[PDB]
Amino acid sequence: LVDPLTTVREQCEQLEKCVKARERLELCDERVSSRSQTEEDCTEELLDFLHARDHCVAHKLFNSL
Amino acid sequence: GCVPIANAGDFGGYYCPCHGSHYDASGRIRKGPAPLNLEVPSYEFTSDDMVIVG
Amino acid sequence: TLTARLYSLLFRRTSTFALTIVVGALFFERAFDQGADAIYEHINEGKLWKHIKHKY
Amino acid sequence: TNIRKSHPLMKIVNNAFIDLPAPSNISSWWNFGSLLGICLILQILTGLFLAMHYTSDTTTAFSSVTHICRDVNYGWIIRYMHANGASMFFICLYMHVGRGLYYGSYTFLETWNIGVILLLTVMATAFMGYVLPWGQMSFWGATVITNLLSAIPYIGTNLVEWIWGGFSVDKATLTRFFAFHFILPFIIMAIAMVHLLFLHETGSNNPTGISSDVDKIPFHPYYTIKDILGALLLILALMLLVLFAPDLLGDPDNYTPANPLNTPPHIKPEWYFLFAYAILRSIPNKLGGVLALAFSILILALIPLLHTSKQRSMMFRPLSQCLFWALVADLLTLTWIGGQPVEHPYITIGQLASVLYFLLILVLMPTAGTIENKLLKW
Amino acid sequence: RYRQLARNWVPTASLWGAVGAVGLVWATDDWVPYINGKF
Amino acid sequence: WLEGIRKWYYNAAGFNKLGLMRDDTIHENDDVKEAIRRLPENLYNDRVFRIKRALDLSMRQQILPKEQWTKYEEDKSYLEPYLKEVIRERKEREEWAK
Amino acid sequence: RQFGHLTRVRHVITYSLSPFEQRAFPHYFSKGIPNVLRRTRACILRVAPPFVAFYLVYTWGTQEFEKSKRKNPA
Amino acid sequence: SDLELHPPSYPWSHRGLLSSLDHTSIRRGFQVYKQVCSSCHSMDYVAYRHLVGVCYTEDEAKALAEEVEVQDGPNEDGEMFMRPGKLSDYFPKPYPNPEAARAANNGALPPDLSYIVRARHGGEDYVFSLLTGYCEPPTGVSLREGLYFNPYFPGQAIGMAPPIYNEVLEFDDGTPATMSQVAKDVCTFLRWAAEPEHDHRKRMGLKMLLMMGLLLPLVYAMKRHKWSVLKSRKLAYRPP
Ligand SMILES: CCCCCCCCCCCCCCCCCC(=O)OC[C@H](COP(=O)([O-])OCC(O)COP(=O)([O-])OC[C@@H](COC(=O)CCCCCCCCCCCCCCCCC)OC(=O)CCCCCCCCCCCCCCCCC)OC(=O)CCCCCCCCCCCCCCCCC
Ligand SMILES: CCCCC/C=C/C/C=C/CCCCCCCC(=O)O[C@H](COC(=O)CCCCCCCCCCCCCCC)COP(=O)(O)OCC[N+](C)(C)C
Ligand SMILES: CCCCCCCC/C=C/CCCCCCCC(=O)O[C@H](COC(=O)CCCCCCCCCCC)COP(=O)(O)OCCN
Ligand SMILES: CCCCCCCC/C=C/CCCCCCCC(=O)O[C@H](COC(=O)CCCCCCCCCCC)COP(=O)(O)OCCN
Ligand SMILES: CCCCCCCC/C=C/CCCCCCCC(=O)O[C@H](COC(=O)CCCCCCCCCCC)COP(=O)(O)OCCN
Ligand SMILES: CCCCCCCC/C=C\CCCCCCCC(=O)O[C@H](COC(=O)CCCCCCCCCCC)COP(=O)(O)OCCN
Ligand code: HEC
Ligand code: HEM
Ligand code: HEM
Ligand SMILES: CCCCCCCCCCCCO[C@@H]1O[C@H](CO)[C@@H](O[C@H]2O[C@H](CO)[C@@H](O)[C@H](O)[C@H]2O)[C@H](O)[C@H]1O
Ligand SMILES: CC1=NC2=C(COCC2)C(=O)[C@@H]1c1ccc(Oc2ccc(OC(F)(F)F)cc2)cc1
Repeated sequence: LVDPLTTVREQCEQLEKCVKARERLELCDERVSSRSQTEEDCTEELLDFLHARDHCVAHKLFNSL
Repeated sequence: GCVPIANAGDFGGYYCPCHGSHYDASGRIRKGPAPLNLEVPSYEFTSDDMVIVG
Repeated sequence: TLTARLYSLLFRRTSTFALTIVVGALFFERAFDQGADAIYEHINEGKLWKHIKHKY
Repeated sequence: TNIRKSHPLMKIVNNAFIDLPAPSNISSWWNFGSLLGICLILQILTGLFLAMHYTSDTTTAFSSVTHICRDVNYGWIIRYMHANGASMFFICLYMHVGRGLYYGSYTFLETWNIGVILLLTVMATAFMGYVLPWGQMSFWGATVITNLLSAIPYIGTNLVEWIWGGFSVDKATLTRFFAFHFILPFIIMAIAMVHLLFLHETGSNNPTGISSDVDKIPFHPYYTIKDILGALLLILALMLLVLFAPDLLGDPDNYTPANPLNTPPHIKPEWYFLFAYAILRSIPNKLGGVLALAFSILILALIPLLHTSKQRSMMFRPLSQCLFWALVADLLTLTWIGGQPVEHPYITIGQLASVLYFLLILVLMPTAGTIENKLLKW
Repeated sequence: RYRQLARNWVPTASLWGAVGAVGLVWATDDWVPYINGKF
Repeated sequence: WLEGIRKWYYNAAGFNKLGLMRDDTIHENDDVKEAIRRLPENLYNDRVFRIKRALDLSMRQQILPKEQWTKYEEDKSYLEPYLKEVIRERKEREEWAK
Repeated sequence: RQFGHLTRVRHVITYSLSPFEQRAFPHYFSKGIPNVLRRTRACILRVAPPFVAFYLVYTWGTQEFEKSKRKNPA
Repeated sequence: SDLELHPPSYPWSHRGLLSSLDHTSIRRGFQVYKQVCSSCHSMDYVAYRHLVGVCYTEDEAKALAEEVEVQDGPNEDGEMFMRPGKLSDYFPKPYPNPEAARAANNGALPPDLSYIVRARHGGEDYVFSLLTGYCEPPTGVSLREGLYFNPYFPGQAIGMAPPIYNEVLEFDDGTPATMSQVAKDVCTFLRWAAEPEHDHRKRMGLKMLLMMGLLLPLVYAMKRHKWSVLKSRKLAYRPP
């Protein structure tokens, strides 16, 4: 059994706007990952990523429920 | 407003689990959101081994 | 005109104008309730208990 | 001869509301007085019904209200009405005060100061009513605000503890606030009687600001129909909220029972006090903030003396009109600020808005009156 | 001239100020002997 | 010049659009009441009318045709002489009572 | 004071018509739309400016709160 | 922490101005509370009776009531006993007090769910995106243990373990029990629980809009009629 949410999440990640926040997350993973002494997290970049995905999800998801 | 847990925290006094605040043994806020230090009431030490808070 | 017929029949005497209004409110209450109800329950087809209750 | 003119009781009602010479030309802005009366009756009725079902014990109170909303017949609509009702009352109040300022109605001094008192009295009422459900906002709101009277030197601490009837807002405070909240509307009715009594000595102002004795008209039927129309529009509005958006003007924390151990993330009073909250919050010092909060309201009482214009109404006063709308927008801003957490940039927006407010009333609009006078060769 | 040649409410408002002082002090309840001087 | 601004202001004010003159718009305190009370029949009835007119227009949310607007140049201070003297008189009684 | 001794008026003729002789809405749009435009042009430069400034101070300050809650590279 | 992710806006079947709750969805959502949430979370303001006419027949509701053990007031001896529930009983508290609830949840108290839709900004949108929003921390984030990462919560560290996933329960109607489907249904029930009146209110809204459509032009017409005497009048100044 496939949750239609995980389907639609994947479809939404296709979108241009999403890919741009995905890049932002990628750059931040490198950056925090590679240092051993500073205090950053990538919450910010993740959150605006989810924001773009989830506004997309909302439009479509409900159809198939 | 939560209840700090005693004998805990970066400052070995009080650590809030909630938004992560660190009070010293003096109760003074050291590391966390908590605007001001812990609330020091009005006490008197009735007997050598008795205290009254109020 | 229709309105003329109404004026002379119903509205001239004030006792009659009142009798009109109570009787008409009666039929209006029933009519308006029934119609608005049907409007709501068609706007909300399927979603009301009274639409699904046959199942239980 | 004629009963309406003779009979001791009917005479009054006739003189007050039927044969009263009204100006020909009062606008929709004169609707608000009647509407305020309606607001007041509305609250009393809905209030009375609620009070047949509510309890003012800390333990039972939150649930008694929700019981109204779940298990009392039509209790829900009544409750939401009394709550949106309170908003509609403050809208009517602020519109009404607006007209006072713009059209120079405040020249009617006795009428006006009674009115200031009406405002204060309705404020007290709504403050204490909001506590009655015993939600998170109710409780923490009532605590912060009453505590300001602690900043009164010498007596502050004692005074706040006597209001409370203990060491915090607790059982005794709620039971007394219920009592006060019940009797206050009654006193508002009498003050309002008096409010009218003084108005009836002068008759009404009008938008031109120019005396209208040469063109008065009997109140009934011109203004009977027109008030009714206005009341419909008030009802349209009230019920739009109650039936489509009952929670639009409230805070959700007020669905979470009052808890003396867990303080809400942002504490605010109801929207109709936000401008004054924001003025208070602008001042660093606590007694400073208190006196500013009090002055933001009591200043109403001074505006009569600050009038400079040779013309009564702002109709023909362009510079004054601009300043008036500035004040209005500023109060919208003060409200926005008061709903916001104390952070940049809002701290500084608020400070500015607070300055602007007092600046307008005490210095700018007096000046403008005078500049206008010179522009007219008087 | 004639107001200032009033100022005859100055000695009367002196006595009214003592009524206000002593009145607030009575309603509210040390250095007056007997009364409260002996709690 | 000063007069350039004053003329702009007059049109902005807009009482002229109702066929009022400046003196019609003065707020009536006791001094003004009395000045009106000393107005001769011509000048009094004229004022009565201008105001009836304006009030009736205010009701309708209407103005006059521009042709009919009170002209800046033609607006005489009908009231000032009556009023200047009412005030001179008052100031005198004040003086006296000190 | 009641109708009868409000004030003293001379030489003014008032002509009017029963409501039952007349339309409730004479030329409601054809006269009314133009009149409403006229009314609005008259006031908007007094009324609208403040609300523009509100919208701006609110736009700006809301987004200044946005920005300050983010991190910046340092 | 002190950041954002405010919920997006899902097109609920009851978002629309005149749109009622989907009662079938409420029925399923009750099930989701009953089988999943009710282990930790109270809902003190609902009784078995309240389900009647909403999502359950009267005896269906009675069945559901009989399934639970509730304490009853002192008998002859002056002792407390247990019994099967009736319609008249409120949905039972999972623990006898809040402190007990805390001990059982690593010191966190699960909020009662009666009003939860109503007492959180975003309501259904918030709660839906909460249940379906659980993700693995971003790079650099380490939460105290037994507190989970959820971008929709204040601070992003929530003391609730993800309660919802595919086939977490069985549906009376047999609707595909996918994670998103169960989060929808429970939300629908949570809206109804917070605001039983939702449908009645919306019906009245319609009737109020209709009556006002009639009454506003009507009274407005009455106004214009009376005032026509005055609106029409022409003035004439005629000195000798
Ligand atoms: C850049 C992008 C971003 C944008 C932001 C930047 C902003 C830029 C634009 C600038 C905006 C600010 C400036 C204001 C507007 C410009 C000036 C202007 O208004 O010119 C009017 C101007 C005023 O005429 P005037 O002769 O100079 O003086 C008026 C007289 O004093 C008396 O007139 P009267 O005696 O002939 O009586 C009629 C009068 C009556 O006036 C009054 O009594 C005032 C108030 C009552 C309204 C009218 C009665 C209807 C009842 C309304 C409520 C019922 C329920 C409906 C739902 C409410 C809506 C939320 O009606 C009006 O004048 C209508 C104006 C009402 C404006 C209300 C302001 C909206 C509040 C928003 C607050 C902000 C927060 C938002 C949050 C949302 C809510 C939770 O003249 C006309 O337009 C003609 C007037 C006749 C009306 C024409 C047709 C309109 C129909 C009226 C009924 C509906 C009104 C709408 C009410 C609510 C809407 C939300
Ligand atoms: C029966 C038990 C009720 C107990 C409480 C007492 C209530 C009083 C009346 C109740 C029953 C309804 C009958 C109404 C009587 C008829 C009204 C009337 O007789 O007088 C009208 C006043 O109403 C108008 O304006 C009306 C327009 C404005 C809207 C106000 C209408 C009031 C609605 C009545 C409320 C009913 C209460 C129900 C409670 C369960 C007069 O209008 P017109 O000047 O154009 O007519 C001119 C006269 N011609 C036409 C005969 C020549
Ligand atoms: C004119 C000079 C201006 C100078 C002012 C400078 C400040 C110094 C004055 C001190 C006296 C203060 C007494 C009046 C109360 C003012 C504060 C106030 O508005 O209080 C009301 C209750 O009304 C009440 O408490 C009042 C209810 C009835 C009492 C009648 C008061 C009579 C005064 C009227 C004058 C014409 C409550 O409102 P809040 O809940 O605090 O508002 C919430 C805002 N966050
Ligand atoms: C402690 C109390 C503090 C002080 C009180 C402040 C009061 C709060 C304000 C509420 C609004 C008050 C209304 C004032 C009177 C209205 C004057 C008016 O209508 O002016 C219009 C323009 O109208 C228009 O443009 C009408 C548009 C109406 C605008 C809506 C107001 C926004 C609400 C803000 C809420 C915080 C011009 O009318 P007139 O000069 O009479 O000329 C008519 C045509 N010849
Ligand atoms: C002394 C008598 C007082 C009576 C006041 C007269 C009101 C005059 C104005 C009326 C506005 C017209 C719009 C009203 C819509 C009414 C439509 C309707 O039937 O709605 C009611 C609820 O509405 C409602 O409940 C809406 C009613 C809105 C009235 C509120 C204003 C008065 C405040 C009352 C506070 C004490 C119930 O509908 P249902 O539950 O379907 O019942 C079916 C029919 N019985
Ligand atoms: C420290 C922080 C500061 C931020 C404050 C934010 C809140 C308030 C902000 C701005 C309000 C500004 C209002 C200015 C507009 C006035 C000019 C104008 O547009 O209209 C003038 C009115 O004349 C006149 O009225 C003559 C011009 C005189 C206007 C005085 C301006 C003072 C406004 C207040 C500023 C706080 C001309 O229009 P009308 O005469 O109606 O005729 C139109 C056809 N010409
Ligand atoms: C015990 C394992 C739980 C089960 C089963 C469910 N929930 Fe829960 N929940 C639990 C705790 C300890 C908390 C407090 C969280 C904290 O950070 O302190 C919660 C909280 C919620 C909330 C509140 C979200 C908020 O903004 O505060 C909601 C809306 C919530 N829980 C819903 C919920 C639903 C719908 C469940 C069944 C589908 C459910 N919970 C099960 C513990 C437990
Ligand atoms: C000016 C008049 C009044 C105003 C402004 C007013 C205002 C308020 C307000 C704001 C509340 C909180 C509403 C809420 O959010 O729940 C409230 C509650 C209440 N009021 Fe009033 N009220 C008034 C008159 C009355 C009267 C006369 C009574 C009773 C005689 C009354 C009884 C109640 C009761 C019982 C509650 C608690 C129930 C509830 O919260 O809705 N009110 N009032
Ligand atoms: C419960 C609150 C109030 C009620 C019930 C009330 C009632 C009324 C009524 C019926 C009128 C006449 C109708 C009108 O002109 O609008 C009126 C006029 C007036 N009120 Fe109020 N009022 C209240 C509050 C206030 C307040 C707070 C003020 C001022 C701060 C005020 C000042 C005035 C003034 C100046 C007038 C005369 C307006 C004019 O004729 O131009 N009132 N009031
Ligand atoms: C503009 C200069 C260039 C460098 C700074 C660039 C950032 C943008 C300008 C604002 C700088 C922030 O610095 C400052 O912080 C304080 C503290 O919250 C806030 O300012 C406030 O401080 C305290 C708040 O308790 C008040 O007493 C004070 O009256 C008020 O100005 C403002 O937010 C801002 O004036
Ligand atoms: C008198 C009066 N003069 C003027 C105007 C308009 O300007 C001219 C003067 C009015 O609009 C009015 C007015 C005021 C109230 C009202 O309806 C009531 C009555 C009583 C009531 O309960 C209360 F408790 F207050 F008594 C509630 C509403 C109708 C008309």
